[PDB]
Amino acid sequence: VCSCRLVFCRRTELRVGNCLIGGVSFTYCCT
Repeated sequence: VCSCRLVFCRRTELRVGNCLIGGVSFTYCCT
């Protein structure tokens, strides 16, 4: 399960990529 996060991935997640939403960049984090 994955989410776009504004700063860091949660401890239980790994960084899989990035998101771009409304001009703002996110880290894409998956459990």
